[PDB]
Amino acid sequence: HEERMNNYRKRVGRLFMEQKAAQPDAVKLPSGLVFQRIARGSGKRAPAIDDKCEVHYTGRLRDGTVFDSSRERGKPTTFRPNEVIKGWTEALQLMREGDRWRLFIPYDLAYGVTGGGGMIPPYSPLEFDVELISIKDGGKGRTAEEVDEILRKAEED
Ligand SMILES: O=C(NCc1cccnc1)[C@H](Cc1ccc(F)cc1)NC(=O)[C@@H]1CCCCN1S(=O)(=O)Cc1ccc(F)cc1
Repeated sequence: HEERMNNYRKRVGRLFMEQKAAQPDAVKLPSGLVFQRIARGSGKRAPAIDDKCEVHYTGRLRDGTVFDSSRERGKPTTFRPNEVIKGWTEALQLMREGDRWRLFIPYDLAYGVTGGGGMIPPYSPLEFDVELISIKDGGKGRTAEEVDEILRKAEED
């Protein structure tokens, strides 16, 4: 039965997202995306919705299983914010070159009710660590001023 598995997946996944939101340096955005800043980069602009980004990353289920990783391919993968899941679209448009964040994405901002491919079941929250290596022809989105105001409103809740 997938319905019994989904009821379980819904409860423990909620607990997982509740745990990381309680971690000390974790930031919680109104959408539900929770992240932790690992490294602070020297970039000045964030990528726009259609900018190409050079990214090193690793994705984990909340039980520890890694389902994908760009380091075993060795070189960085190219993505656009308008090509990825919602949690990745929101995070990328707030990160500058050199930043390293750990993302905790609830299922409704990831692959949702259907799931993602083979190794990501329905109602699954996702854990990513993400490094933004560079942005093609420079970021054309948020400046450092726009980003800090979004974090300032977040920590104000
Ligand atoms: O799915 C995507 N866009 C379409 C879409 C669907 C639904 C909602 N919104 C958008 C993109 C682009 C992509 C498409 C097809 C691929 F084969 C690979 C990438 N992906 C991602 O957003 C995340 C983000 C981090 C990099 C890539 N992954 S990922 O690691 O989870 C992929 C993965 C999933 C399960 C695995 F077992 C292994 C790998």
